[PDB]
Amino acid sequence: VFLILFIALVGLVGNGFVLWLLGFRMRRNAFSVYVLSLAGADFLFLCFQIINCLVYLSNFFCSISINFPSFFTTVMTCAYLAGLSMLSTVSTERCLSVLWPIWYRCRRPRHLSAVVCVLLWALSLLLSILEGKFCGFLFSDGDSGWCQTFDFITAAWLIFLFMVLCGSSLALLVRILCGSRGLPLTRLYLTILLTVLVFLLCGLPFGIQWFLILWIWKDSDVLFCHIHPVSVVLSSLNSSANPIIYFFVGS
Amino acid sequence: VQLVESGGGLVQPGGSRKLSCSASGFAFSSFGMHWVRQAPEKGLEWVAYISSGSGTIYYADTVKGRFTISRDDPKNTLFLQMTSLRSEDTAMYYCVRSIYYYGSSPFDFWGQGTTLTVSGSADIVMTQATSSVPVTPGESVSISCRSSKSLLHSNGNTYLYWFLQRPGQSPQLLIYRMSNLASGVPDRFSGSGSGTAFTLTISRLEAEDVGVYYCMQHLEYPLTFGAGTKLEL
Amino acid sequence: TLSAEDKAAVERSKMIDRNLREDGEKAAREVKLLLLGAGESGKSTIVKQMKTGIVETHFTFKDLHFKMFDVGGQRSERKKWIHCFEGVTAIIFCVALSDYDLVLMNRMHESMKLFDSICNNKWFTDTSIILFLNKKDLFEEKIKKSPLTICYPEYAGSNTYEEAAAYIQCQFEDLNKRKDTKEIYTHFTCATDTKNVQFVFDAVTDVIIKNNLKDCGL
Amino acid sequence: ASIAQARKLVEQLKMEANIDRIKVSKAAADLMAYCEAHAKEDPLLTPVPASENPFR
Amino acid sequence: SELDQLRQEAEQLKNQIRDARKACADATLSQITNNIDPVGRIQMRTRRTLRGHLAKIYAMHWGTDSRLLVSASQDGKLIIWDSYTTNKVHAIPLRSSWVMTCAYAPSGNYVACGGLDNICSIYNLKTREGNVRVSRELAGHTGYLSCCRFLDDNQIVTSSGDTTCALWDIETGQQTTTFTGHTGDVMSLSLAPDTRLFVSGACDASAKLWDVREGMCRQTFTGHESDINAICFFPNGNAFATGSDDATCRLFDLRADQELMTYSHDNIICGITSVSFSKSGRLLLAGYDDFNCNVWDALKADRAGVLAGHDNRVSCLGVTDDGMAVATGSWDSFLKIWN
Ligand SMILES: CC(C)CCC[C@@H](C)[C@H]1CC[C@H]2[C@@H]3CC=C4C[C@@H](O)CC[C@]4(C)[C@H]3CC[C@]12C
Repeated sequence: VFLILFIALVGLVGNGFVLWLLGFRMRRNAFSVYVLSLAGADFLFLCFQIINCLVYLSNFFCSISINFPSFFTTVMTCAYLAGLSMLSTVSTERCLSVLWPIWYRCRRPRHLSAVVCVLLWALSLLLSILEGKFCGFLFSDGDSGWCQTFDFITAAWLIFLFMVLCGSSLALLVRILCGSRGLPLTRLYLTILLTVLVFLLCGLPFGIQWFLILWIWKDSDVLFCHIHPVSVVLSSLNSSANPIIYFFVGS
Repeated sequence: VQLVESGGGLVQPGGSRKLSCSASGFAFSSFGMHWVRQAPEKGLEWVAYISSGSGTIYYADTVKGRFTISRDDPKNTLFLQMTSLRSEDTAMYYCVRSIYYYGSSPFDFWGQGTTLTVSGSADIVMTQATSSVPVTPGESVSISCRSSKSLLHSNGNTYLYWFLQRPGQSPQLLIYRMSNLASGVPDRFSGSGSGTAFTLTISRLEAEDVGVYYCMQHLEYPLTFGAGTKLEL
Repeated sequence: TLSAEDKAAVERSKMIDRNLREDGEKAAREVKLLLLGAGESGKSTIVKQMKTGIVETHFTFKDLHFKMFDVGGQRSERKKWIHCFEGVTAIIFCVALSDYDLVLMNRMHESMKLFDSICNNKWFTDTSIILFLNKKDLFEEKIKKSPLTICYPEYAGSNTYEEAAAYIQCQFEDLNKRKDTKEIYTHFTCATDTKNVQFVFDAVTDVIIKNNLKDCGL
Repeated sequence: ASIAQARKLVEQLKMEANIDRIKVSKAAADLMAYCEAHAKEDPLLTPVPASENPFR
Repeated sequence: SELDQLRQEAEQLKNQIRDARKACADATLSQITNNIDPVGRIQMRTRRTLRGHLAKIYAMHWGTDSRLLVSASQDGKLIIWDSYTTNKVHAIPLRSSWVMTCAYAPSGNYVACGGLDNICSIYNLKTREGNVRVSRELAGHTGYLSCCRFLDDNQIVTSSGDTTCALWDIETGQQTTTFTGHTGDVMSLSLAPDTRLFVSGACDASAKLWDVREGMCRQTFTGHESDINAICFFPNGNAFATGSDDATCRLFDLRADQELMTYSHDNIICGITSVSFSKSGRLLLAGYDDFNCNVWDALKADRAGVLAGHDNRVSCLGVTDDGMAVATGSWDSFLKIWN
């Protein structure tokens, strides 16, 4: 929690700097719509992470004992789920671009990126406000009995997003190494495997511990907290990685 | 360029008539369109406005939300649809085009016209100096119209128009935007002035200048006219 | 805060903006093909089988619209209007196989000057080249009558059509300064043979694949 | 035979050769005179006040 | 051989022309322009940004009411702007997407454009039907067209890439004076203010002064070392300044038939694509290939400011006729009005 203050220093200056570059300076593709929404989701997630670390360090030093409201964790969950779903649909659209290229040049819809962006943001927001309503975060007192099934549906949703990203990157990589003539093969294969490993090692751990591992693990407070700073820090690292990978390597 | 209107006639009070103006022979889909009416013995009065591509519709502050305009681009036909025709709605409806870019001439070409018979505080008003002038042909004529608030806008363009309805004929455009003369009109005409104080200077009147002269403001809507000056011999 | 004339001027400029944007998104989906090559390379015959000033040919094939810019009638300096052709999808160079010994200085040596000049150009550094090799039957009854060693005196080979055609193919392929970016595609055909649009389609769908990675930031 | 074309080039050089050259300093002083007498009506040298500039 | 002795009388004719213009040469313009004071660092800001072009800009031409301008591009679009309110006034679809020049008529009635289809088309802006139509479509050249500029509403001179400038008449459509004499591929054109003379430049590094009415090459200037790209004519009538691929601009002079100033800098390795002069003629403004325009103190050859605002190579450039503003088009397809 000492180190999450310093990795959010590089995290906010990457996410909003994409938000300056893409909304104002540059011209947007469908992929630039995806990168803009993804950097916005990591901007909002790491803003709520840095105010949570700020109130924890204020209770450590100043001892004001102000508690942050329970409204914040719902929208933090929505930012997390939206950013990881934008990772899945970036890898899906790269697979569809190489898989059927006449479709991706000629007969692609114009507003398809914005349509599936706002629909996946709506689905992430729906799952997070249902977790807030049924889990003690919105509608102030919430029961802890039916919170298990919504954390299990959202854990199955993150498992489904991981399966979609691995299946789409696998179909992408075998369709490239089956037949390719002009491609830069090594940075392409390395970037595909690197985003698969960042989804497997930075985004997915915080979500699984919060939704599935906490309820099924059942080993109480001692490991609950220990396995909580690590995973959250990994998620912060993943957010930084989004900004230094999905736009700065390409541009 | 022809704009033959259709419809009109006689109709019951409280009735409905879809009044049409079918354009032909020009590039209608890039012109803002209007309707301007007049009474059988008074000046002109504005009806509506639709811009090209149906982006913006203003209406008269007399009748707003009861008259309804409609624009068709693949057939190049404008309609005006009218609902519950009152006793005011015996008038002479005209089908005006205009175009609005830099250097354009708004309100230049006008429809033929149809007749249909049936049994305001912040608006800038135009007041003309007279309603009839006896002046022999050959010498200089001046026609003055008043405004109630200054027509010079800070860009510089002074939105005062000068039309002419010949007796029995449709209007034309003489001077658009207070000093600029429409093409197809001979260069004997001029107009000048500063804010609200404007005159139409006609030099060397021949026999085609008989008819009623109109002044219209276009800072905002409505599009209010004067009474008009009947010129006769 | 502005007049109704200037408000309708802003609405006029907005519909002009909409029409320009839909025209550009229409025009970024056709495939532009710069046809080069010398004049007697059989390029008219490939216009009739893919079907003054610059000459433009339109044809569609498997839901892909192509645009072919025959620019051989521009008998001027190549440099100015060849910088006006960057961003083209692929280049269709045409070499007739029969003009190895046939006079104009030899024609393969001028074709290698043209091929070297467009491969080593600054404006074509990522451009695929669909090199056609034309009039192979006249190459058959010109290589059964006369050797290719008149054209290439530093060539010692089998002097049948396969080995000598592969030799002049590799002499055309070796003209790159940089072989890692440009990807040269080579085909053999004659005027009688039918399916020759498919080789063009395969080369352009590979460069559409590379540009679809460049669209998606990869 | 390029004798006619080269003779046309020779006669063009001969006709272009015999016209009058003024002195250099008179010509550059005319450049001085134009760039001195039109300096106040140059909106790009001297920055015009923004009420009079039509671009902001 | 009579042709070798005839080309050595051409060689000695070059000797009389060169020692005539060097015997009339006494002082470099810098040697008397030391007593003027420099303008120094002046800043011109992007007052307007005119977007709506998608492929690369190749030309631009300001109006004579100094408010409108036209711009031609590779995407088959000729766009007339209101430069004040950023308003697009017309957008003209071209029959040829490959256009390398455009002009706007001095009366404002017309625009021209022409490119790689060897035709300078004439478009009628003031039309009784409202849309811009093609008035006269002038096909007489065998090479591509690099400049075509209106004299009147009825006379247009047209540079081309077949060594031939050409004066036309737009009712007939037939060229009335064909200007020959260039060795390769004429790139540019700039009229005189009294419209009795024009200049043109070409790949043979020669700039030639032409006479419009009678039709022969009055003067010839050979000072550059590569392809001259664009040319501009000084407002006094007595000078002109040109621009070439060897990163050098040169100020020549008509009545003295020589070179006055050299406008190069060692930090510039890459050629010019356009030049234009200010209202007084104190600024020379040169587009470049290192993506920015330079400004030049046109009497002192200083680099008094750089109009760096573009992502790609500046194509075209131009000052209003009252000197109010500078528009610069470029290959990233963004016209920027500067002031
Ligand atoms: C679904 C609603 C209720 C939640 C919206 C969340 C808000 C904060 C933001 C975050 C990023 C935003 C998106 C950013 C990019 C674009 C591309 C633009 O061309 C269409 C709007 C769209 C798609 C925005 C929609 C709203 C959006 C998803």
